[PDB]
Amino acid sequence: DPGDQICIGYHANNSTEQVDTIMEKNVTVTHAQDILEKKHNGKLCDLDGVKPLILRDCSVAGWLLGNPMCDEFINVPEWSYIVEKANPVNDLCYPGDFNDYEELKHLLSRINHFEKIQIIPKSSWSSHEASLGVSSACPYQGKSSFFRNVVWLIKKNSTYPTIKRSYNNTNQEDLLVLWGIHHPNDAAEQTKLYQNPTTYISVGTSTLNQRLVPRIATRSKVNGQSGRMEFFWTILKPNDAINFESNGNFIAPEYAYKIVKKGDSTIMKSELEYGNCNTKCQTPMGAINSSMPFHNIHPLTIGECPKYVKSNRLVLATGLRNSAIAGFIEGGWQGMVDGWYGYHHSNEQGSGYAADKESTQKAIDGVTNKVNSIIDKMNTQFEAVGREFNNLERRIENLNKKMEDGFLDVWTYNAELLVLMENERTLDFHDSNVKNLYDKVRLQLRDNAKELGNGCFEFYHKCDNECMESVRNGTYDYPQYSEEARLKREE
Amino acid sequence: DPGDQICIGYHANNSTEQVDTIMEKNVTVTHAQDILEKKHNGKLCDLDGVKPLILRDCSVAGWLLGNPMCDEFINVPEWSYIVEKANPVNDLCYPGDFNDYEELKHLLSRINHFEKIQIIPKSSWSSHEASLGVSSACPYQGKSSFFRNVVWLIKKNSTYPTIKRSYNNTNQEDLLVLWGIHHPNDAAEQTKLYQNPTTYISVGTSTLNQRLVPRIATRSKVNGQSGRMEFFWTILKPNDAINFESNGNFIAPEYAYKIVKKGDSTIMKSELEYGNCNTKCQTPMGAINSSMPFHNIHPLTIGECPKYVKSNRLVLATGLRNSAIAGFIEGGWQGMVDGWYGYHHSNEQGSGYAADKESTQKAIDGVTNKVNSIIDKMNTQFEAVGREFNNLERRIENLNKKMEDGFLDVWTYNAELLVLMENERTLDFHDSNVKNLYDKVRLQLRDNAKELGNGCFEFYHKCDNECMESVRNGTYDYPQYSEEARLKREE
Amino acid sequence: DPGDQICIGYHANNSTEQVDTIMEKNVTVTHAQDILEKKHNGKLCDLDGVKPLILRDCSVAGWLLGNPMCDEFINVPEWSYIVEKANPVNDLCYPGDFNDYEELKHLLSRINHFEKIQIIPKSSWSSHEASLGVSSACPYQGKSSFFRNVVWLIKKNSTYPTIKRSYNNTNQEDLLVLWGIHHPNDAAEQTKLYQNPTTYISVGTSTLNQRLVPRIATRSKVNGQSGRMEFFWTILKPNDAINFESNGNFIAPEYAYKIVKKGDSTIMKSELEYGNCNTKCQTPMGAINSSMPFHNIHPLTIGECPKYVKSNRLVLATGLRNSAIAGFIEGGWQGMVDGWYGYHHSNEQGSGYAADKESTQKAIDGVTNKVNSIIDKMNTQFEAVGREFNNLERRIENLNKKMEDGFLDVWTYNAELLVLMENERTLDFHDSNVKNLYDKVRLQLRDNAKELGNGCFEFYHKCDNECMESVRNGTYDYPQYSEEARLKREE
Ligand SMILES: *[C@@H]1O[C@H](CO)[C@@H](O)[C@H](O)[C@H]1NC(C)=O
Ligand SMILES: *[C@@H]1O[C@H](CO)[C@@H](O)[C@H](O)[C@H]1NC(C)=O
Ligand SMILES: *[C@@H]1O[C@H](CO)[C@@H](O)[C@H](O)[C@H]1NC(C)=O
Ligand SMILES: *[C@@H]1O[C@H](CO)[C@@H](O)[C@H](O)[C@H]1NC(C)=O
Ligand SMILES: *[C@@H]1O[C@H](CO)[C@@H](O)[C@H](O)[C@H]1NC(C)=O
Ligand SMILES: *[C@@H]1O[C@H](CO)[C@@H](O)[C@H](O)[C@H]1NC(C)=O
Ligand SMILES: *[C@@H]1O[C@H](CO)[C@@H](O)[C@H](O)[C@H]1NC(C)=O
Ligand SMILES: *[C@@H]1O[C@H](CO)[C@@H](O)[C@H](O)[C@H]1NC(C)=O
Ligand SMILES: *[C@@H]1O[C@H](CO)[C@@H](O)[C@H](O)[C@H]1NC(C)=O
Ligand SMILES: *[C@@H]1O[C@H](CO)[C@@H](O)[C@H](O)[C@H]1NC(C)=O
Ligand SMILES: *[C@@H]1O[C@H](CO)[C@@H](O)[C@H](O)[C@H]1NC(C)=O
Ligand SMILES: *[C@@H]1O[C@H](CO)[C@@H](O)[C@H](O)[C@H]1NC(C)=O
Repeated sequence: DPGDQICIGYHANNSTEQVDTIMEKNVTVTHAQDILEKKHNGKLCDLDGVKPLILRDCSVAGWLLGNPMCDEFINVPEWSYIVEKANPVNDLCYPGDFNDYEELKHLLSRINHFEKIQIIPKSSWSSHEASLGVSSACPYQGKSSFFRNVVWLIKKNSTYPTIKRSYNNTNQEDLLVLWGIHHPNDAAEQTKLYQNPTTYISVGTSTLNQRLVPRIATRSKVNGQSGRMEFFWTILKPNDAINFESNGNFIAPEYAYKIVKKGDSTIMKSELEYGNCNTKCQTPMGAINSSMPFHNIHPLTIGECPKYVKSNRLVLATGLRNSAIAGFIEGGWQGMVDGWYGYHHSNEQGSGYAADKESTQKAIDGVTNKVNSIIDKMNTQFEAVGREFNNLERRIENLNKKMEDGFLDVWTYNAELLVLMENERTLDFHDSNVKNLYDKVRLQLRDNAKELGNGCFEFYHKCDNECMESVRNGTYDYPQYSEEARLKREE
Repeated sequence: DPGDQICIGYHANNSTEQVDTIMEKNVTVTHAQDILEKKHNGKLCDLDGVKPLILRDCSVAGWLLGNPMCDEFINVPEWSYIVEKANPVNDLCYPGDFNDYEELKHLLSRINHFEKIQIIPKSSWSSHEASLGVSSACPYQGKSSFFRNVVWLIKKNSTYPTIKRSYNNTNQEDLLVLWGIHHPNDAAEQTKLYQNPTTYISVGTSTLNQRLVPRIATRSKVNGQSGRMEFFWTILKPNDAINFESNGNFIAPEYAYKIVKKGDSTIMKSELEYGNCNTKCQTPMGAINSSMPFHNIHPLTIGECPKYVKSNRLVLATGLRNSAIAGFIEGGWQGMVDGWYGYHHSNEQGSGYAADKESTQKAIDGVTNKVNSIIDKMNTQFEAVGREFNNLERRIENLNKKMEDGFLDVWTYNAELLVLMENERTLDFHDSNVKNLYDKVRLQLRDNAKELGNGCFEFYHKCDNECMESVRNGTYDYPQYSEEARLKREE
Repeated sequence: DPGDQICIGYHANNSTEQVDTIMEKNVTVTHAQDILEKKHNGKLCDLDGVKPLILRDCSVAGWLLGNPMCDEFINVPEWSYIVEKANPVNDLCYPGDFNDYEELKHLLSRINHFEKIQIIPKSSWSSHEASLGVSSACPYQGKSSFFRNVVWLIKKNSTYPTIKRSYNNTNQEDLLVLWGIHHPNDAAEQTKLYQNPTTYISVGTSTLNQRLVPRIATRSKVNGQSGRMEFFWTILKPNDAINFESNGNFIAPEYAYKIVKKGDSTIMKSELEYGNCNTKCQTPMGAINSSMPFHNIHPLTIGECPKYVKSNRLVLATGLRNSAIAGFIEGGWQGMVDGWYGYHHSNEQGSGYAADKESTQKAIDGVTNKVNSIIDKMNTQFEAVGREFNNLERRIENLNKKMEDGFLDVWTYNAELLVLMENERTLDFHDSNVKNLYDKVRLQLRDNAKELGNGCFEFYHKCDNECMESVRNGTYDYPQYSEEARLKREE
């Protein structure tokens, strides 16, 4: 009238955070953690502390050959990736084609050292015209002009003597060398420009064995020209020489490029500002600080990135199902201001709440380990995802699409089910911890107290604050009170 | 003598449906659901409401050029995919080669609009022979003939003047244009056919810059010809012109094809009848209504398909382990005609079975949610799987095989373990629900009744049908009977 | 004083074997099994009972053409894969190129039958020089020499008549035929060697339609030659003929190769000894007997292999958490020398340990089934992983890298979490089995004994060894002792 009491119960709070499990939707929970990265900085950034190469309105081709309308950032000796606009304004001012263009973009995606040099001075042309090779297709300061890295040689007096030029690569580094051939409209143009009606370009290294022959066709005007310019490149290994021989139609090197190459990346299509940030993952829509194992921003990423996933939310339960003084069978305790599982007692020293420190620590460590495993076990490797295939490589681009789509389907499904399965395991862990605590107490107390059916025991003997602590400590001395208990019990 | 009784127990039935778990094989279960699609309709069907293109005995090449032995369905202005036989009877009647053939099949796999038109009338050949270009390799109505979409021009009198033809594309749509070159056997044939011993074909668009030259070799007879015909194509963008120039050996366009292209598919190898069905997934062996997330019919599918898996059965447990009146510790109740978990009682108003409505609904919703998650979380995207690589692309076909084989191994393993893990979780859920119901009752009754050890409680007081309902309702009033209970108990 | 007693408890031993779970690191456990293969035999071995082709210091090209410095194992009529060193010493002694080289290596990776034969005797050259075609680039026994499978024809007197040779393939098998063209340095060399200044090679089959033309360029010396030799191949189907015609610059077949092809493999880069072993999985670092579903040795494998994974350990718990006489609530029993779960009893016939045979068998079968599922459900297919793409195929090699890296990330993550999740399920199964055994006993004994709170019951009646067995058997007769129990109880 009335006896001393101890109750088992769990934490509750005012949280509205919701989570899904394999079996229940929209379960309200004490605390939750999102493992899906959804936030980008809306900028292009250095990658592992190396600037990109941003081509505002130029193609790689335009930029390499010196399309004179390409007003770009000139000096820039290394880069981690390249940014082009989808359809750049300035490409090949004089219409034509670039041989093995996509393989060269890929080779240039990421460069350790890049230094333009002069291999063949424009002034070294004594027996040909080095300053007439100019077109209204390639305008400079209003006047007709041409690509600035490469010379369109014309006949002098009425003569085009055979050209022979060797360049020996006396640098420490590989050289990227560029040249071209002119395909004219007809035999009149051919001889008006080069005198000789039948011409060739021959090029040789230790590797290269090339003979080019001009092609006449009747072609549509592009930039008001029916002619075409076709461009070619090689890498001249550090102790080799390249030997040019031509009769006509030769678009000669002036400037070449020293390059040092240490692994690849790709070409990103984006309209964004550079932003002086560093990052380990870049996206066409912005960079990411990538602690999380999953993201949903954009597929075409470069760096060490979370796995890309078709998903709005991946939320893990970390806390509990959120819902005298009755115990656990009736719901949670707002009064349990601290701890996850514990007690409410009432004796003659008064009443209150006490956390089970041991079982609460066990559980917080467990849930923290669960979240850290799901994050830390993720293998995260460098990759560069772009669209590097032209419109006669559609079968290979389709091969690339099945693979990308395949990994998206696998990661999306596996992340969704992983969250649903582990959410259900977590909520069931909390049920199992509460029920184990009740049994911890039931087994210590035996007949020295009575189960009230609501999560509480009423004692058959005076249990002061020290007896209470022994119960919470698992050190309750049953023999020391069996006598007193038995007397009140028999009655 | 004898006291009133309440028992906890679970549903049983006459089911022989078997399931596997991570720990036990061949467990008999109340109800189960297969998540592996195994049934096809044995037909080729429209795809998302668009007919295929079925080529009964023709190759794409034969069909485009008009091999005169190709007796196909003529009128057909759009299609979703193409069906060829493995080795079609009718290919190139006059032996030769088709330039970039596989890339063109891929481009034609799926077409929004397809309308043949005349660009160069057969009658517009005033100074050459338009009706002699005919071969016993290409038989029509018993008489010697040729491809019907393309003209084999021959010399007239003893003369082959230079041809110049422009066609300006004055249509709204892209044009697919086709032409060829004849490689003859020797210099006699060359001049017997074209008069001029040294010939070329030149072709120009805004894109194209082609010069073809015939090649003599000594070649084996094929369809009784040692000559070869080599074929070429381009897409003429809507405001461009194509310009032909030839000296000899020219196989001229007559008919070209207006095309509109909105995304790709592939070419399916199959021997099946069309069947007037629609579908969202087609297979070389039949279509599929694809609610399920997995199938085992065939890898080479087109559409939004289940994931392909090497597996005979993926069966999920949805029901229970299948096995006075004793309770749960002795097995299931055939008499529990309705509900999953519940009660059997006997008092002076009589005996019978009653379902625990609340815990049964909880569990049915849970299991239904589990099955719906495993199905609905599957990301399902359009894909087209074929064999599009020729016998000098074996390295790329091997790349495609590692990828396909890789996704099969991942999905097969993950589906098998997913079913085994969740089956074990489901059966353990049922054990946990039954044991919780027993404890729900044990905790309400306390000492007003005695545990019989078999899943039953014998009451120490008269419990009429209304007292019984309060127990099942969780509203049992212990104080209202503790008096009566205590008297029968002490004795 | 004192009463008979029965206790529930579990196996313990001196094991230090550690395991991780999703929630706890470094848990000590009774027994564990590694599912990660980490051991190789450091040798190259037959594959499914077929020898490899080991090229000690030769390239495939060198080996096919007969580079005279290639001192290899000569006779070898079938192989399962090819081994090259990274950069072989002996390649093309006379510098040049091999047309479609990588596709030919791939075709030759695995061969059912390989027999060299003579198609064109060196002696059958009556009107040309068959023994002058020799170079100081291609040294034999100190003297100048050449490739031994192929003849470098030179002019005789001062004449190079047109060559015409047919070879009809009168064998049962496909023929691999090899030829070349010589690109000389200048027009002097051209006529010094072949007399005729303007030359060609023409080659025809039912398939092939080739015309080769030599190319002059000014080229760097390689092996002290500025000339280049370019090589070509076809497969001559069993009833076809190949027809050669040349004017000059012809490197003629002498020997060709009968081949039978039944599926592909690849080319392995390795420095290892052959070792007379068989195997179903080979690695650049050694073979594997591949019972396990995962390995961490090397990615570039050939055969039916475990999945490659970035991981040091994948260890599964198979045993238990490892830790009067008190029962389970206080820890495990070293004395439980046999069985997993069971009993300790003490009556007047004496004390000791007894295994619960039924529940121990249930659990051992369960854990054995778990381990066997995780291993046996793995789909294991033939695959051949190499680096088959040249330095103008970098985009495709990058496509191959994303795919390989993608499957490594998926398998590594999924294996790690699979072990952590199932470890946690296994340890929780053991807790659940022990607690169920205690309740099995509590429910049989009811008030005929008292819970001591430590995992033990003290009986209220004499329980001899036969009464004890009925408890362990689940056949304990409560009525047969309720009388005796009640007397000692009331007191
Ligand atoms: C879950 O909650 C959201 C509201 O935030 C609601 O739109 C949704 O319909 C709820 N229920 C289910 C079953 O998804
Ligand atoms: C071209 O250059 C000068 C005339 O300015 C003359 O000496 C030379 O021979 C000229 N050649 C011809 C053939 O007109
Ligand atoms: C084709 O005709 C159109 C309309 O007459 C004209 O504008 C266009 O320039 C022509 N195309 C070419 C390249 O001549
Ligand atoms: C537990 O509680 C009792 C009573 O307060 C105290 O005397 C004892 O120091 C504690 N024992 C342990 C092992 O913490
Ligand atoms: C399971 O059941 C089938 C009979 O339907 C039988 O073939 C099989 O051997 C059984 N047992 C096991 C262990 O697979
Ligand atoms: C071919 O056509 C007619 C004869 O039918 C004649 O006028 C023409 O000049 C002929 N040409 C030759 C060179 O025979
Ligand atoms: C090769 O010889 C066979 C058998 O004599 C013959 O039937 C075949 O026609 C020949 N092949 C060619 C293309 O000449
Ligand atoms: C439960 O059962 C009792 C007894 O039949 C009934 O009076 C009461 O209406 C029910 N209570 C609830 C909350 O359903
Ligand atoms: C686990 O055990 C190893 C010693 O074998 C130790 O290096 C490691 O730090 C331990 N703890 C954790 C948290 O990894
Ligand atoms: C080459 O061979 C012999 C001389 O040994 C001679 O009969 C033949 O005509 C020679 N040809 C020439 C043109 O010198
Ligand atoms: C280039 O010059 C270097 C150094 O003078 C020389 O050794 C080398 O042979 C030259 N290369 C060629 C191929 O001439
Ligand atoms: C179990 O134990 C009792 C007592 O030893 C024995 O008589 C009986 O044969 C056993 N019963 C069964 C079903 O094994």
